[PDB]
Amino acid sequence: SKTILVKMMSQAGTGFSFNTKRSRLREKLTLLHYDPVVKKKVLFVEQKKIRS
Amino acid sequence: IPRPPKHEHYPTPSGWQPPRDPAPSLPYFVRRSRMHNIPVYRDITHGNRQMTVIRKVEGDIWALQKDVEDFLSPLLGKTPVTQVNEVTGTLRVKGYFDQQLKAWLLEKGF
Amino acid sequence: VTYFSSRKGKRKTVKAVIYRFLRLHSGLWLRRKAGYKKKLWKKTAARKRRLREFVFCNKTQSKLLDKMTTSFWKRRNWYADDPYQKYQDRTNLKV
Amino acid sequence: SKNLGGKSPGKRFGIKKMEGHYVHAGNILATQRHFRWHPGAHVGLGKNKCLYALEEGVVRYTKEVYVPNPSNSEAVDLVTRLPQGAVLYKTFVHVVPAKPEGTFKLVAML
Amino acid sequence: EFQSIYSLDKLYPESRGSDTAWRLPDDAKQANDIPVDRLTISYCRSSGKVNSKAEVRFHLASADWIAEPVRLKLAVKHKNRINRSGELILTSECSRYQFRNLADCLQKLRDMIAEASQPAKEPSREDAELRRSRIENMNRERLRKKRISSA
Amino acid sequence: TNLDGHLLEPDAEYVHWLVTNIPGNRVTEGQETCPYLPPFPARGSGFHRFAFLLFKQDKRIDFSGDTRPSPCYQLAQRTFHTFDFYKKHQDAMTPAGLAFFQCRWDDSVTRVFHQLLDMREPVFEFVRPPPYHPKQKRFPHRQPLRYLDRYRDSHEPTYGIY
Amino acid sequence: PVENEAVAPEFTNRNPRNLELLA
Amino acid sequence: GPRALDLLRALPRVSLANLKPNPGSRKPERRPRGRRRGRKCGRGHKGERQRGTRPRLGFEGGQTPFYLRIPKYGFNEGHSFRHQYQPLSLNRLQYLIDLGRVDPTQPIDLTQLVNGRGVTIQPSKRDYGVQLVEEGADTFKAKVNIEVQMASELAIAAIEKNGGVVTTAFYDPRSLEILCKPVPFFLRGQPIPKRMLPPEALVPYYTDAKNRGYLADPARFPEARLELARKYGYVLPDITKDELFKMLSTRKDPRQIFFGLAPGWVVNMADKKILKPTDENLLKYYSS
RNA sequence: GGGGUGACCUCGGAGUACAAAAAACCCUCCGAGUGAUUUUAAUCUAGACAAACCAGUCAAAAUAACCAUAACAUCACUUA
RNA sequence: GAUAGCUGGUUGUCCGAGAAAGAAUUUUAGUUCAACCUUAAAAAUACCCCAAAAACCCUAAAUUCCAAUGUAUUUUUAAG
Ligand SMILES: [Mg+2]
Ligand SMILES: [Mg+2]
Ligand SMILES: [Mg+2]
Ligand SMILES: [Mg+2]
Ligand SMILES: [Mg+2]
Ligand SMILES: [Mg+2]
Ligand SMILES: [Mg+2]
Ligand SMILES: [Mg+2]
Ligand SMILES: [Mg+2]
Ligand SMILES: [Mg+2]
Ligand SMILES: [Mg+2]
Ligand SMILES: [Mg+2]
Ligand SMILES: [Mg+2]
Ligand SMILES: [Mg+2]
Ligand SMILES: [Mg+2]
Ligand SMILES: [Mg+2]
Ligand SMILES: [Mg+2]
Ligand SMILES: [Mg+2]
Ligand SMILES: [Mg+2]
Ligand SMILES: [Mg+2]
Repeated sequence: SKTILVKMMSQAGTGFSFNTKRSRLREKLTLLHYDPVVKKKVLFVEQKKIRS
Repeated sequence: IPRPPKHEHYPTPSGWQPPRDPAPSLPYFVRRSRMHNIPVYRDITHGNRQMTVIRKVEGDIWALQKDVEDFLSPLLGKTPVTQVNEVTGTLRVKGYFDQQLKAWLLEKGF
Repeated sequence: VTYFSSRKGKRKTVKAVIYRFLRLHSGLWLRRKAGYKKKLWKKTAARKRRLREFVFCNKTQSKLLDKMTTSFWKRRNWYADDPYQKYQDRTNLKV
Repeated sequence: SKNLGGKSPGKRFGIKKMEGHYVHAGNILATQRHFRWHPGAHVGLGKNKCLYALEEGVVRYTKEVYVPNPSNSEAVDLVTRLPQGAVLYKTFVHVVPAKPEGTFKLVAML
Repeated sequence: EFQSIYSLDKLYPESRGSDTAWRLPDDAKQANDIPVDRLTISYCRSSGKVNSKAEVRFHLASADWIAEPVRLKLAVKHKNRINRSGELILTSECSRYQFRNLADCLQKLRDMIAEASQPAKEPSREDAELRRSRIENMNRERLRKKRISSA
Repeated sequence: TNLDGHLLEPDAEYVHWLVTNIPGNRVTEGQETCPYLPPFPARGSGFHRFAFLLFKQDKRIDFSGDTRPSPCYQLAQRTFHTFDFYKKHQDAMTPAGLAFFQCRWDDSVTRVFHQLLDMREPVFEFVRPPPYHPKQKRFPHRQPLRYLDRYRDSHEPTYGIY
Repeated sequence: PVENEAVAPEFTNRNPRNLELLA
Repeated sequence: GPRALDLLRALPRVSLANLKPNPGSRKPERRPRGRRRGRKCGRGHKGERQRGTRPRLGFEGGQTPFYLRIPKYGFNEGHSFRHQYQPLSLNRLQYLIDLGRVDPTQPIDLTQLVNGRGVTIQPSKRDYGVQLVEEGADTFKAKVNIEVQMASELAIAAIEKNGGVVTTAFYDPRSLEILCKPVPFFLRGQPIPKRMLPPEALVPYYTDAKNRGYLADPARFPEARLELARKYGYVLPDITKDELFKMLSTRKDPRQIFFGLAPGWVVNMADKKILKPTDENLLKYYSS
């Protein structure tokens, strides 16, 4: 059960990405994170994959 | 170094003040510096030893030492520690008393 | 450290210390925390803030850096809009 | 040979401030692996079971009754399994504040 | 007497005389607000923190450089800083320079004058500090609601 | 009696309305020793306590020492000590009624201070003790850069000789 | 000066409910 | 007074045979000789320390050193290209004027300050002139025509309140050396060069009226002066009605270094002469 | 407990090390080099633990968004 | 005048104080920090320390922190 490291960018337009661990057998990750640029609860979608 | 101009009111806005015209009757004279300032400096040694140096003294330096101890005793409640370099004409008080000694010498007219 | 150079006979300085350190005029040395850019996804926000925070050096490391630097780096610098100009001096140090 | 990994330093888990020590706000009173000392008045609880002072005062150590949280299932079960005369007691650490909250100073007599 | 291509006269031909930078354009500002000559300014240098408190006193009722509704709004809102002799008093202690302290007092006076001169003021109040007072007023009127004639 | 509000003495209290020798329930018929004075709590120090104490007595108590004048606007004369008052009148008086309330500053206390008391309104403030900082070290090991700001006297650049 | 103008800047409020009401 | 001179009468002649330094001025050197200071002579037993082969300073015995484990960060990055400005407090300026080192009756410049020993400019250390601070703005009572490179709003206001003139000019390193030490430049044998313009990083500072830039529009100076006066609560004095208005309003050409001199002149100080160029190309190059 | 062969090299828990802390052996035993789930868990700053240094740990107040009453992510001996 | 963490040697007198090892390290034949110690300088508390206080199944010698008291020592600063 190997994990994956994915970088997710904000959807509020401002450039803000954060990396998180995810399961390989899972679909594209989409969460609700906190963006300090707009200071709001913003939807974050999986953009890139960094580490296995 | 140009001599200081004569002003209509003393002390000057920068706090400077010339000596009195006649010399006081004290058995010692604290000669002004080459920049017409009072030769009362502060010194630091070993990073924690703070002293105050009175330089350019001509005359009975022991009388000046006695006057300095009598002036600094009521401020500290005890006789301050002093060193008298007679061959140099220098007083060295243990502590930072530069501003107070400058004001005292100004009141004494030096 | 080259205590006596071969061309001028002067004392040289190591460039690593000037590349990764900052000397305030009061004698203190400022540095960055080691590892503040490595594996930020694995660390807690508090640990990340601790790593991002600047830090000072102790007396032995400060004396070592003073020995490794020349007198050109221990001068008084009056920079235009210097952030550390307020920290260049020391106040209320009752030693 | 067969036994490996037994080398590990001590975590310095102990009591920092004893009874009677005048502490300040934020001072860690005691660190622990398991709950040995429980926080009382003006004593916070870190996520590592460490105890720090929330006010500036004198540290005290008392033996006091233990009423657990009604959500902590293990503790509630132990409580309901205790006999009719049993009362759980624990060692609590408190900080008795010495400085007052503030004073009323006259700022302007208009 | 020397001149060059980058001289001020050749750079800005609109102003060529040497006295154009030293004029007093009184026509630009004819309102003449804050007549500092009519204000009582005092300085108290407290050292030992070192700070120079600046105190600006002026009679509000005798202040004729402001309109009557503005003066009434000042006397209503800022009555907490009005002396019993009618002298409105402002105080500054931020900076160690009496220049900056006086500037702060004058800016406070400007803000007060503007707030009392603009008619679009809605008088907005906070909530974190006002909810307690609101609940206390409600709980005291719950007892005050007794209706019995007396006196 | 006003328990909090005496500016000079902490252990003393103020009088606001003292009326003795009440026949039965008719309070207006009894002679008022101290005329009524409105509450005047300071602006800063708020929430003073004002207590109405009702004592039942046996004899017709007469006293010339506790009497107040008709204006009675002097704070030195309006200084009470209920302990000494009850020690003086302990033979006949016995407390039977009590009603106390809280009172803070409002827009009428300035009027009471200026017109009645002939004073300037004193304004107080709830100040807090200064924050504690350890003894400043020569070489603060591994401390943030803001360590030097905790011991700064003023946030103003000071050029010594320059 | 005015005999009533004595202030004693250290004002002591012995009311145990004072700070509780002031929050 | 000096009783030592009277004491010297009874003492014998002072010669080279009786001369002693001050007690404590000469700590005697000690050599590895004898029972105490011999026998390994303060070096210790075997190893690297007695044989003089211990490693360098930053070395810690193979462990990754402290001066190499800390990550590189920009602290002195580009330090040799940061413009430096020696601070001059209004307190120090008033001290100089009151002691007579500089005269308020003449336009005060960097040359006058270095002559009065008020500031020391090291142009080889990337110093770009003198900046004005306001440490003594409360007790400043001098009316001077000051010429600095940078100034603070408070210092400018404190000077205007007395009724002076503040101006921020620019000097590239060569012109700064020439302005600080003019006599060593006049003894060099070279014509006075032109004053280079400030770079793009400093152009918005010197073309601004709030900073009293020497390249700023002189039409916006009274407006900025009135704004400063109405902000700091002081009446702006009528500067044009002063008896020294010419000295207060005297200016330097943005290509000019000294007062009265011109780019291209050779000052022959031996014969007290000023050689001026007459060639058309020389004049065009020196006036461009 | 000479080297060679064999074994080990970093981190955590228990005993040695009985009650503040620390404490070694090629001493006796367990383990780790991660999984699962959603509450996706911020900025700034007093004061402290621990420590040769590098590193590791807590944390009051103040700030933006959610109940207008919590936010220390939880569990797997949680310590690694 | 290669280089040696390795061996050997290292030249007058007297006086003062005076050190047996915790951590890293191709490191355990060596170095660099810490803890001790030397030389100066600033200070004020320093050891001894009765109560009281320091965990839960059983647990000894005794420890930690503290008044008083008996002494004068201790902590920081600069060189090491
Ligand atoms: Mg010196
Ligand atoms: Mg173990
Ligand atoms: Mg170990
Ligand atoms: Mg030697
Ligand atoms: Mg030698
Ligand atoms: Mg020897
Ligand atoms: Mg021998
Ligand atoms: Mg040996
Ligand atoms: Mg050896
Ligand atoms: Mg040997
Ligand atoms: Mg290695
Ligand atoms: Mg310089
Ligand atoms: Mg063997
Ligand atoms: Mg093998
Ligand atoms: Mg510790
Ligand atoms: Mg909080
Ligand atoms: Mg050799
Ligand atoms: Mg070796
Ligand atoms: Mg005991
Ligand atoms: Mg003790």
